[PDB]
Amino acid sequence: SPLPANREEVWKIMLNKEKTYLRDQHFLEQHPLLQPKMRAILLDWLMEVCEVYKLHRETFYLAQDFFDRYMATQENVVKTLLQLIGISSLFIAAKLEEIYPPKLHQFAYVTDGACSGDEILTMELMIMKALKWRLSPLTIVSWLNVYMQVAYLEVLLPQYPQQIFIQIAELLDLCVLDVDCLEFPYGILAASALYHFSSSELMQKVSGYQWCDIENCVKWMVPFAMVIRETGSSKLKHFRGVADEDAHNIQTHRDSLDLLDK
Amino acid sequence: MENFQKVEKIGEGTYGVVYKARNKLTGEVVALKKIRLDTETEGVPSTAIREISLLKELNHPNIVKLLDVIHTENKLYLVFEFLHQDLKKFMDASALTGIPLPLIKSYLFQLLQGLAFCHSHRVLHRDLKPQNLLINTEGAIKLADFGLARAFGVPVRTYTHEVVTLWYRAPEILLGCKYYSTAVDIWSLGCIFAEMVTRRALFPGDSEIDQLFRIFRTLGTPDEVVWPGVTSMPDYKPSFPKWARQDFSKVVPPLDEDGRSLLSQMLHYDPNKRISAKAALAHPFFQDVTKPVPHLR
Ligand SMILES: C[C@@]1(O)CCC[C@H]1n1c(=O)c(C(F)F)cc2cnc(NC3CCN(S(C)(=O)=O)CC3)nc21
Repeated sequence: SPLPANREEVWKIMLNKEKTYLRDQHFLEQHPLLQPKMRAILLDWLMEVCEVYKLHRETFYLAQDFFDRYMATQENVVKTLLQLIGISSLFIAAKLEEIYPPKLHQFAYVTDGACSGDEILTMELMIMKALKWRLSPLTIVSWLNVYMQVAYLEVLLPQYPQQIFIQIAELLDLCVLDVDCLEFPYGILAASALYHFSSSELMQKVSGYQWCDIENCVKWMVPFAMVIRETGSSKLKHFRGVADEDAHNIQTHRDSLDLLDK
Repeated sequence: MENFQKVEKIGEGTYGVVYKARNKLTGEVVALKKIRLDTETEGVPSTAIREISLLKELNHPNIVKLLDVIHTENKLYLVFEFLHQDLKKFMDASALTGIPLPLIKSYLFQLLQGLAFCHSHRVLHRDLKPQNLLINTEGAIKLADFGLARAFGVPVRTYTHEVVTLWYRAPEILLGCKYYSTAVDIWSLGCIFAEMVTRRALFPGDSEIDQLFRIFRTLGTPDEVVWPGVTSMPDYKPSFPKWARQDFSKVVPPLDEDGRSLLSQMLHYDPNKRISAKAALAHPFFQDVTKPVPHLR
């Protein structure tokens, strides 16, 4: 445990949550009509709706995880079902995570008529019943939050720079767009992205993993990290009605589709 | 429900009704929480989704068990284990007699084990009140109604303000703090510990300012010494009356020195210094119920 309830007890419960929430990197093999890029365009679009409604990064990553894990239970999904499966994964996520989530009609409206409120209601129950109501994962962005606090040392009060968080989050947003990310545990992916913006010493100190635990994910993440570096990282945005100390937790969107091609 | 016969309505809220139900061929009595979906404009309520998922990962002998979830036509039934009574009915029935000190200590010990389990899994209950603490005829007490519960991050972020029932609400919530976590549940448990001892709610306010003044009259008006940052909190007023801290021999007369010590640490103003559920379990007040475990390193 990298943390300073018991330190090892809280940390082991967290590590044993990735071990109970199972996800497979080649889930799109069960859906032969689908190609890995369909998943990328969908997740990218979900990030943009998240930014439009000033939704938290956590609710995007809950929706990403519900979608990828839901698809592992299904078979023969068509390109036309994707928008409903995704917007319904986001409906569940926003209701679980936001204080005042957008209303059902706002979720139907953002699909431009392709999904009705009743279709989303039917889909959220299919999703929740297929996931056996296991809707509380430790997301990729949740690990980044844990690591950013330990870097700037009380672990429950948020004390860390917002702009650095955004730059690491931006790299994770690109990597999640590729289905091969699912081969690596969520904690490993966040620690590897953090490593690309720092070092193994900072990584091990804030995450507890050794460099051999992370080495494989680091090499896989290499191309995604260089495309971000080539373009120059983003600046922390301001959002009306969102407090300054919470601005780093709002999901943002950019040309990640172009960046993913390289 | 083709095998559970509804026997009696035992509860009612914004999202559905709770029934006592008996299995016809087994004789297994359960609590059925019915949520009518056809009446909701937002589908399955956020409270029902949080309660189900959080409870699927919280199996503990001091947490009420969610046995099953059933979707039927335009309804959602949550099946829970049944307990014959809540702590409010028990304290009321024992108001003239009193609750024996060993049973108070045992219920507190168990509630703290259920709470330390929640907190170690990063779950805040946020609705600890006597009616949500269920007892059986075998000396057990369990945490129930996770409808207002929430998973928290490390570090935490700004959560829902209006969160605990008034009489059990912690002063950092009443004073408008931006952040809160596990210490709010410990404050409610401290209020219930004193309520078990005296059979009277410790802080029975009728409004938010009245709740704060009842707290201040008992524990004394907090200042920068006992609570660094109080005077810079959104709802702090320099005009607040200055009361002196009362002696716990008058606040909780039947309580012994160890009981008083534990209670004062659970009702510490500063959420950062308020005792955790894990550390409360190691307090000398419980020495005759638990044995310390050897610690590695
Ligand atoms: C938590 C609640 O008390 C709030 C109102 C409904 C209750 N309730 C639940 O909500 C849940 C689950 F849905 F959360 C499970 C549950 C289980 N068993 C009992 N048993 C009852 C205890 C109270 N008594 S009493 C008045 O003291 O005689 C009668 C028998 N109640 C339960």
